[PDB]
This record gives sequence, C-alpha cells and structure tokens, in this order.
Amino acid sequence: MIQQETRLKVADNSGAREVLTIKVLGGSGRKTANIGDVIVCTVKNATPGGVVKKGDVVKAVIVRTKSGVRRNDGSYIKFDENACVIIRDDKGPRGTRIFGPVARELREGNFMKIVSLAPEV
Amino acid sequence: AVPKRRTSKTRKNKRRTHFKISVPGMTECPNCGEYKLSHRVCKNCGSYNG
Amino acid sequence: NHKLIEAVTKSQLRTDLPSFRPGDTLRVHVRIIEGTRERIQVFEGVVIKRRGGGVSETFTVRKISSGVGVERTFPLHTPKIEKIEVKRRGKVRRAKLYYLRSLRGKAARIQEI
Amino acid sequence: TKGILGRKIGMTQVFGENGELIPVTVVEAKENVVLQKKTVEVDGYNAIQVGFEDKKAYKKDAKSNKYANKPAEGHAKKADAAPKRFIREFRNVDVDAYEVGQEVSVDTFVAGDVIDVTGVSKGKGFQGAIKRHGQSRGPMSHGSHFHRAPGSVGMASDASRVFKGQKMPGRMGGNTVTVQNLEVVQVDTENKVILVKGNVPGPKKGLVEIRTSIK
Amino acid sequence: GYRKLGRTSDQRKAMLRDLATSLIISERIETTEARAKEVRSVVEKLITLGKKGDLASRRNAAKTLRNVEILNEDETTQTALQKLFGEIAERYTERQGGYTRILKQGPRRGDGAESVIIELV
RNA sequence: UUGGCACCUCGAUGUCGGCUCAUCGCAUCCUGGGGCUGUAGUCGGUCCCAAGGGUUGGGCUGUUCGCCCAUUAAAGCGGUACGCGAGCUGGGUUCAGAACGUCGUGAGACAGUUCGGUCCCUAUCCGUCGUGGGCGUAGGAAAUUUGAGAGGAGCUGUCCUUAGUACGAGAGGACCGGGAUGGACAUACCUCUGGUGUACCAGUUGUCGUGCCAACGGCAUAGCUGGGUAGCUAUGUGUGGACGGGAUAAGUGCUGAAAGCAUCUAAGCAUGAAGCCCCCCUCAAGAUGAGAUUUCCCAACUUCGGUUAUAAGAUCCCUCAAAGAUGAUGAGGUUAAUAGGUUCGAGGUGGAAGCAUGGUGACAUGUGGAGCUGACGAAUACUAAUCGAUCGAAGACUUAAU
Repeated sequence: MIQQETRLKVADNSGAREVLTIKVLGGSGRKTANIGDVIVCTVKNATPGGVVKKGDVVKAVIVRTKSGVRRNDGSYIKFDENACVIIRDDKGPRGTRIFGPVARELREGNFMKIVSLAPEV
Repeated sequence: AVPKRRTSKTRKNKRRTHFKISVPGMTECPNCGEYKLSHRVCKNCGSYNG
Repeated sequence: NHKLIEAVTKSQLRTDLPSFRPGDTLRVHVRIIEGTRERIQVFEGVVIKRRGGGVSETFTVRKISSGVGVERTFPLHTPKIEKIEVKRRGKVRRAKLYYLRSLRGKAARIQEI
Repeated sequence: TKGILGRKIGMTQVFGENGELIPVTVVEAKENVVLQKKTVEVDGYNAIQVGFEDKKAYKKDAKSNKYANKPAEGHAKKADAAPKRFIREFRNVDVDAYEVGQEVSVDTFVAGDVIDVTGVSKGKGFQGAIKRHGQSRGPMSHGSHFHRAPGSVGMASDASRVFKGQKMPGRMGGNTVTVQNLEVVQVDTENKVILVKGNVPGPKKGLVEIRTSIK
Repeated sequence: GYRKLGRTSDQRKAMLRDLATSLIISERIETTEARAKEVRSVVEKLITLGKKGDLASRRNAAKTLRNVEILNEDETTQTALQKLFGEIAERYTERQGGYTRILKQGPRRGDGAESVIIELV
C-alpha cells in the first residue's frame, strides 16, 4: 500500500484474503502509493474454494488507507483499515462483489465498476 | 597528531598578537573622587547615585 | 491576535452554525459536485475533537459505516456545509476523545446528559 | 514594470471561488515614497530609489538608529518627505512614469498579478553536514562508529588535496532568495495589506521586495 | 522556561524557592548576576497573591514558600507565609509592579563572577 | 586482466568485499541531431556528431562475479594506491584452541573443510568549509549601487485532440503541431495534516512531611498516564528547470571555375543539435586596474617648512533578539516601550478552593464553559538602561584646458 512489504487484505469476492506488496508502478524510484494506485502483489493467504489461489502474483488497486487523502476544499478522509481489490487486465474486478466502504476518489478515475458494486461511496 | 616540525619563536610571537587584555573601562565617581566601574557602586562608600 | 490579520479575515467568518462540544452526535450536510449534478450528502457521527483557531478552526467527526471506521475533518467556516444539526449531547470528561479509535461495541457509547 | 516594499506579518488562509482553500501570507506595504531617480546620462542606468518606513527627526543626543543622522536628513530633504530606514532601487520600472517625492500606493497591483518575492531567509546558525546539505547517516547499530560525520573528503596521494566546493559544516541561513511566479489574491485598501498566495522567505517583521515576474 | 542556570529541572525549582523565601525573611540578599535576573519574576508574582489576600490565593502561595520562623525582635515568633500577607502586602497597596531592584557590585575573588544586591523597594 | 623484469620502500607504504562522499574520460545505455537500408506504416539493423542531465528495489552467496523476481526512457564501460579504515565495520584471508578427509614411522602439512578468536592517536604545517581584527584605496564620514570575474540549475513518463487521417488486400496504424497531468531532484515556509514540546493543564500509585480532618509539598526515568502554546520540523504546504537570440558539429543547399561538361568550395551566400556564448538564480571593487552616485563637517595656535583637539560620524558601558560558538548583525539607552513587573486578549486544559444540597457509604449537582496558564498580540515608566570617558580632518607634486 505504501512500502514494498506492507500486508494488505482484500474486500472482493475472490479466493484471496491477504496480499503482500511487491512493486509500486508509475515511475522509476517511486516508493509510496495511495488510494487509486495500481500495485503488484502476491497472494499470501487464500480461502479454500475460489479463482485466486495462494502464491499467485496478481495486480490490485488500493481503495482504503489509514493515512487518508486531502481534497481541494481542505477536508480530509481517513479510514481505520487498509484494503485493496484484485483487478483484471481492463481495470475490472476479478470478483463479483465489493465489501465495506470505498473511497470517493475512485469515482473521478476510470474505476467505475468498483464504485458501482461498492455498498457506500 | 604530533607536530611535524619545531615551531620557531617568530611564529609564536605572531600568534600571540591578539592574546592580550585591556583596561576595565573605569570612570570617575563624583562623590568619592577616585575611579570606579561603570554601572556599579563606589567601593569606598557604596554610593550608586542617580 | 494581530490586528492586520484579524481584519483581512473578517468577511470570511460566518455566523450561522450552533455551538457544540466534542462528544455529541452531529449531522453534516455536504454539497458534492460528483458527475455533473450537484446534490447533498448527509454525514453523521460523533465529534471527536475541535482544534481551535479563527478562520482556520477545524473539527472531526467519526462514524461506523459497515464495520470500518471513517473520520472526516472540515474547516468550520468552509463554504461547502449547508447546515449542521445536533441530535443529542453527550457527557465526556476531556476534549480529544482519541481513546474511541480502539474501542468497539458497548465500549464505544457515550451516555446522554 | 512596478514594485513596492513591505513587511511580513504572518500566514493565513482564505476560501476561493469554488470553495477551495488558498494559503496566503499577509504583507503590509505602507509609507512608500520615491526618493531619487537615476538616469543613463548621470549614472549609466535607469532606476528609482524608494523608501519604506520613515524615521524620527534629528537629535543632538542620539545613540541608536531610531533617529536619522545628519547625512540621512539631507537626502530626504531634496524631495519633500520624511527620513526612511529602508532604501532600495528598482531597475525594471519605467522612469517616465514616476516623480521625485511621489507616493507609491498599494493599489499599483491588482488581484490576479503574477509577482516574485525576494527576502533574507531565517538564520539557523552553525550546522552540520546532514542538515546543511541533506546527506545520509551511517548505521546506528551493528558495531558502527559513524553516525553524523562527513564521509571521505579526498581520494589519495594522487590528488593530495581537497577540491574547492567540498561540503563541510558551517553557518547556514540568512541568504537572499527569490520565489518566482506567485499569485496576488487580494489587495486591501484603507489598511494597505496585500494577500500573496504561497509563502515568502524570512521571519516576521522582515523586509520583502515585490516585483512583477520577469519570466 | 527562561534560563536553566546549569541545573537540573527538579533542583533548579528547589533553589528558586529558597531564594524567594530568603528575600522575604531578610529583605536584602547578595547573589550572582544570572540568578537574580530570574528571582524577580518569582518574588514579584508572589506579592501579587499577597495583595489579594484570598484563601485560594493563600493556598496558591503555600506551594512556593518554605516553612521557616521569624524571630528578630522581642515579639512573638512568626512564619514566612504570615509575614508576606501581613507586612509586605501592606507596603505596596498603591504600587503597580516594580517591587524589587537590582544593584551591581563587581567581580568576586576566586570565581570571576559579579555579585549583585536585590532588595524590596 | 593473466604474465616478464626486479628500479623506490623490510630502524613498517596495513589486504578482499560492504557503508559515507565524490571527481574525471568517451570506445554513448536513455534523451537531442543526421546518412544508408533487402526503410510501405508502428517497430528494426549499421554508421556519424554530441559528455548537458539522468542511469531501480529485492532473493542466494564474506564475496568481486553470476543466476533469478518485479519495474523503468535507460537499468553504460573504465581511471583516480584495482579512489576513499589519523572517515566506519571486520563477514573472508595470514596468529595462539579443537575436529574431519588425506599424506607422513614421528614431531607435523594441506591439492581441502568446519566452530571461535583486542582494529590505538588531544591536528603543528599545507589543503577545505565558516567567521572576525589591522592597513591601503592622497581630507574625514552615512547610505544606494555598476559588474571584471566565480558558483548554482540543466532530467523525463503517460493520456486528449489533430485522426482511426497519411500508409496498408487485411492486420494494424503515424511524422510535423496544440493541451492536461505525473516520477525523481532542488529551494522556501509552518495557514492545513502530524512529530517533539523536562518552569502549561488534568487523572492516578507507594511512602515521608506541613500537629490533626480537608488542601498541599519532596522522592520513586519527567514515578506513570491523557492532552498540549511558541519555537524547531516532514511524511505537510508553495515554487523551479519557460518562452527566446548569436555563432557552430555531423548533414543539406544556391551560384560558380580550376577542368568548353558535371561539381556544396578555391572567392561568395544560406540552413542546421538536450552541445558553446547570452537569457534565469546567488556572491562579487584587496578588480592594488582598489569604480560611480546622493547627502553631511570646513579653525585657532603658528612661522612649524607643522601640531592641536574638536565637528560630522563611530565606540567603551548597560537593557535585548528577528541574530548568534566568541565576535559580528539587528532592535534601544529617560526628549526613552529595549527587557522585567501590572492590567486586558489569543491559544491550551477541562469545571478549582469554600459552602449548600442528596446518599449510611465510596460519590453526583448548582453557584460557573469555572479555576489555572512558558515562549504569542496590545496599553501602562511602577523596576533596571545612572553619572562620564576614548578614538575621530584642515586636504602632497607635475602637466594641459577654461
């Protein structure tokens, strides 16, 4: 989520339960990601029965962070949890459901399927 | 780091150009008649007038 | 309290909001310009802190949505809050209720006055 | 094209057109008077001397800078004015648009101008190489005896000396720094205060020069 | 704080309480330049409590003053808390600040520091 | 690189990898500019000019090296005692112990392996980074400045439009242009988000004390715990590498002869790179070549063919911080708000003591957003900057012009 070793849990309907960050994309030397950034991770924990299995290397996007983000109005939003969603090649969720609240900053991006299934945006 | 060469007395006297003291900065006391330190009392009678 | 600062920041102050202290349930009506239509979104929760100031005074509200804690911080005089309600007033013993970040369930309730 | 002198008060914030937050700093520019005009024929370049804050009258028992001295009174009497304690030249302005002894009002700038601000930075004193030059530390454990010292300063007997420009501990701060492309948010009249979007070098009560951006 | 005088935090405040008490018992002491520059604040703020003469003001003064006994003339022994609220407080009922004065003497032998005289005006 | 020689060092020149800090070359990894192509387009191969800037994080191994994983415009090659131990470590190798394989009759040795095993020094000179005194700059001072020179910066990705256009049976798919937004780096600052905040506020534990109940004080890391002003800070907030001129490199040309043709060259005239000089930022008249501008002061004693102090101005001393190792710098010295005190505020904490009321009780309520408060903003001479002293000019000679 932030570093090269952060443990991220998922909130989608896939076999994965927890992932470990491997690389932050978007430039050489970049060492920190935020909400709405794509990362490369590996599945450290998986559930019996599902599409994603343990040890698989997959792509994901960040939807919740504890540090939070700052908006142009001077307001801030912070979460109590760190979460991510495994995406497919065309920026679409591999699962069929989204759990928990999702940051409102995915709406301005091209991740619209994630916002549609999210219970609260 | 020991000195490499003996220091001559020409260098030693040059270095002590600014090693000195000066006068305390005394002023006359117009009650005692003898000099005293500025902004202090007269030691002979303890008069810090004014 | 510099007089020059207090003058150029006088018209920015707005007097329409009620008085409140940390620990009470509060409702915030926020205008959002998501998409192309501007609407109103309502945010509830408990005021966890009130950091003082003048034109730069802020407050934070915390609520539980679907099992995840969410905290929102706004400037007190921002031109994006239509109105503010106070549902109930609580009884607290301090100013910053930072201890509520780790307490969940029956342990995260504030007695009504 | 145009410029003034003023003092730095502090930082604040105001709301924008669409509710956005804009951090601004308060600069007070009052009592500005044109003191001298320089021309190519007399000197070799075109500029104007501008005073900022007026001093008191001449005194026989003066011991501080609050009271102007004899040479400083005759310079402020060539044009009807009061003796000032800050004098600076502006070389980017047009001489034909100014007169000797003319007031320079705060209303020369408008909300929307692009300006640059120069001033003297805050002093930090005698500092080490980590803070003064942003270098990295050595290990804090694993038997290390190297925490905040500078590294190697040369190579070997091949070049038995240290090159000029080596980064060493010293005094930092107190430099003249220009911040370019700043935005004027609001110019206040009857109080002579300019709101500048961003921040300027220096501490409170400092002196800042404001000019139109050259680029 | 203002200045530390080469002492630890706990033992600096104990020295200031002794210096303030002694300036009430004898009303004239001789000490170091730096120490007397900060005893002014302690002593002059304590007389302000004495002028008010409240129970809350008297208990707020008992946490700074030591426990000693006054016996110079033939009359009854008195404390230092009683003296401040009974004798000093009645000499400044018409004075607004400036209850103390400092007079320099000169450097002293063996140390090089200068001694000064501080007394109640 | 592996070697050959044995010219300096054995009354001592201390190795391999890693960390910190760099600097130089071009035989160029990326970016900029061109020629050829078996170059239709997006991609490619090869050669020429070009050193301004840039050139990733991990797993195995003491390792240099190498393999692997995931990115990136790219993950370049070499020199400097295979840069750097009076800047750091000591994992390997060359000490004293012990064991295995093997050789030896033996004490013992490796073509080898395994476990453990003291890293000293107060900087004299040069060099480098900061910061003060003396003298000169032909009378003595206060401000403002020009720039001969020097240093700093120089990087680059992805989407939209042109346009599904040129090109192409189809697959696929653009040069030259116009916008938006990032990555790394540099600098300034504390309004917002956090950190620290040992003379601020509150709660609580054991023990000693103020004679006792209440209220407090000392000790136990600041006893511990929850907040937190100013200052100092990044992870926080702004800004920057822009638009342009002149001469060029590889290339491309116009005209033209030596050589009645052709030909970029011998004369002449053009165009042409992140590269050079300007342009942008900072220092800079000890630049002994010592610059310029605006103000301030101008006499008594002499024959001394020269002194003299005083003026303008600057200090000794004292109260300070926007400054600071000292010194220097800046704000003041009574005709005075410089610091402390006093009276009001900002911010912080969270409802003081006493009394009354309810309860057998630990406790709860009002009086009352109370009480307290370091650095932040104002007003006020109550206290302390008293009284004096020291330094500090009368303008040299020659020539030319009015």
